[PDB]
Amino acid sequence: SDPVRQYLHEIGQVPLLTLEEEIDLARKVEEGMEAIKKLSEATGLDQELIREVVRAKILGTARVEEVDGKLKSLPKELKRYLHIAREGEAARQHLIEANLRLVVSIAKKYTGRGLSFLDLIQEGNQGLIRAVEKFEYKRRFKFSTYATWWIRQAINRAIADQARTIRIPVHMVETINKLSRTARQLQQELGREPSYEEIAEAMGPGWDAKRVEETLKIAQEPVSLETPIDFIPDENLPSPVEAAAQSLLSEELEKALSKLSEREAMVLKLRKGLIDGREHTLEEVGAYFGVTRERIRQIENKALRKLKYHESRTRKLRDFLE
Amino acid sequence: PEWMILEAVPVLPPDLRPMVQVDGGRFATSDLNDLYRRLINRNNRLKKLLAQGAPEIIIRNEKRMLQEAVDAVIDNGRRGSPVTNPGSERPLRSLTDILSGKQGRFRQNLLGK
Repeated sequence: SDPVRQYLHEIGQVPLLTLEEEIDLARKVEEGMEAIKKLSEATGLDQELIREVVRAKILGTARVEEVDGKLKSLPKELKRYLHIAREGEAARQHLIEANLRLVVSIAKKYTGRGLSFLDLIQEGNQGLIRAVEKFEYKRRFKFSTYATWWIRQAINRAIADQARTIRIPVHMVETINKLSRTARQLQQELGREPSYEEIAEAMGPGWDAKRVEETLKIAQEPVSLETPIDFIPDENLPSPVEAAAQSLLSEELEKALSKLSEREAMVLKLRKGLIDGREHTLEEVGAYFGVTRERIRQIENKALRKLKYHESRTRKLRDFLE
Repeated sequence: PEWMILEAVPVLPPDLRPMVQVDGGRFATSDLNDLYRRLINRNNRLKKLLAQGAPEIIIRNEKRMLQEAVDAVIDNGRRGSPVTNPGSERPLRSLTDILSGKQGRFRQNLLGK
């Protein structure tokens, strides 16, 4: 029922190609970008503008026109190039339409790994778009199953690019398939699920145990199934009681700092950075506060004691746990 | 009639939940995201799969993906989008049976506080 049947109907409704109609149409592409290359270097359109901006026009079943302008003012050496490129504009006309059906019957394999049959076509089908193109019309093997690669190889590059995984360069899939096929390899030839280090030998250089474990620790298709059974609780982000035990310690210090002298209280504030958040050095504290470090350094320690001494005789040694 | 759509709008916070141990299992992940993805990927593959001139047939068959891909974050009410694909299983928490639905979030945080 999947919407694929809808596409499966539009796809398998139009016939493919005869046999000689495959090449005849293709050659139009060559001289297409070529005859278009005429105007390309002619005014400096990099041969990609005249084509891309026109292929849009070629797709006159939808947008623009534009460029033609100068392409009609055609000098005495032009008018033939007008039709040539417009006869070549037919190169992007029929081709590409057949294969759509020829491919699909291939995606029926990767019906698993990742992406449903329907998404795999997007990748698989799009590979044809690139592969159709770089076809060596020269060779005498004629287009067909030779495109299957571009497709499938674009499919492997697809399933790799897309999976319920985070990021998978061929650095892990090709390696996990290894330890996997290897673990499954030693398996049938042992009888028990081999350990991790035991696989080390199966592999080789650098393949100890830690690394063999780092791989099957990242992913393959785990990363949980997501939500069975708000399947999981926990917490501690902006702790409630904590954010409450905060204002205390602060306001508590404000009180514990009441029995202090400005030539020490503020000295501490700025110093340890309590005022706002500026942990000013002892120099900044010495500048503003005239007198050079000497008596200041003493005032520094003059504190601590006068700040700890007032503790053992009056608790507050519990604020440390938070 | 701005009901036609051109910019779905999913948040991100709710998901970035990470490792849960004890008793007998750990590893950790979320849903709505892997559900979300469906979208962007498509809406991304569309553009780059057209600019390179993908004539007719193809074009629609794709594009529409977005459409279907949109009936994602929204409401899974048709054929389903099970996880574990192929996966003959569970239902993607798509605001259906959960979030907005009944007894999942709405029927839950209204009184089930």
